[PDB]
Amino acid sequence: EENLLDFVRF
Amino acid sequence: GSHSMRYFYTAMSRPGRGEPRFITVGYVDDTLFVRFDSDATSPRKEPRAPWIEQEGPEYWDRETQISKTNTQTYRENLRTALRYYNQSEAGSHIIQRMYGCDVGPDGRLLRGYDQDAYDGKDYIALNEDLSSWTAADTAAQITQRKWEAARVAEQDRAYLEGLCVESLRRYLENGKETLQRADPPKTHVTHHPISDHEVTLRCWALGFYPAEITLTWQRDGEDQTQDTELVETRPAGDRTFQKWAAVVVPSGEEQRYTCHVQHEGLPKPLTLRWEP
Amino acid sequence: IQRTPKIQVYSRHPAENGKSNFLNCYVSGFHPSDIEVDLLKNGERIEKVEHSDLSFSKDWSFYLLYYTEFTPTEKDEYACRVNHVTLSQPKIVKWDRDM
Repeated sequence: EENLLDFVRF
Repeated sequence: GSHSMRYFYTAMSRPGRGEPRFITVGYVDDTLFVRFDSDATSPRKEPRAPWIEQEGPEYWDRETQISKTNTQTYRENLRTALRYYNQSEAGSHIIQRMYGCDVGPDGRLLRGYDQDAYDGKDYIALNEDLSSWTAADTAAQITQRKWEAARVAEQDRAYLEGLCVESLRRYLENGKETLQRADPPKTHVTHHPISDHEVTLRCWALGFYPAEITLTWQRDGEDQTQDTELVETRPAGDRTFQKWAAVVVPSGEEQRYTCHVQHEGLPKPLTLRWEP
Repeated sequence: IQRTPKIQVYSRHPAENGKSNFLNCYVSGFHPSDIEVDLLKNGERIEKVEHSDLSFSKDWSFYLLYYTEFTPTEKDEYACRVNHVTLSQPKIVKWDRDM
């Protein structure tokens, strides 16, 4: 299963 | 014994040809089990191994949504990367990510990974501590500052120590027929005269799983690294892998050479010779 | 601009004339990911060749397997033709059943 941490932006 | 789960993202911009393509593949060890492609007719996470097919509809909806969100996130990342590197909007660029966890025989976390690259060069990586970052350059340092501010590492740590290992443990049990079966190499040495007094001895390893293997030639018991032609391990297409190692030997001296094979499916390493 | 593909052409099982088999062209070590791969039978493109899903190695370089079913014979010559941004001309690699 994937990491569902959404709002990570460069 | 030891196992790994990894997800790989590739986000590739293509100015003049639509929005950046986003692909995700997931592996347990050397076995592909899920894929997502934004260019698919109706993009969804799709199963690629039989043992993941038993995950319910809720799994597939959640997993698809993560991928749909990340295609947008990584398209934004591509735009941001152009700014950080003072780049034109004309060129095609690529961001890649690989993340996941390794676990031991008891299923405990051995270590976690989360790292990104831009145009094939390291960009940023979660350190082995799962609490700090290594940025490759002053661009990536900007990202580092943002992820420090938002405590992203703590969130990645929770995932790596929790869901990553938990889901992998489930996959290993559900796929125990295959994921926990090592297939040893079938080995042989072929002989091919090059000229009157030169012969190629090629040591073959076929039909093995997982991909990790060591093939080495020795001459009078000494490793022949600089004289050995070693091809990259290559997929057969049936889950298994192939590899060979070759040496050029003087005619009549074939029996001074021995091929050595190490693989986790072998109880002890093997020694082979050319058999006339 | 930046990394050129390695190319291996080989079969799934040991080749035996008249026995159905799979012909593989493995391209690896390349960057960027765009790559054109054809399998050739007697110089002509084989239709409906399949390939794996884009993956990459620890060094970020990409790899793909292109494959098709085939029945080898003594006379029929097979090869893989690859083009990449790093190559000025398509590279053709002939199938050698001993490699």
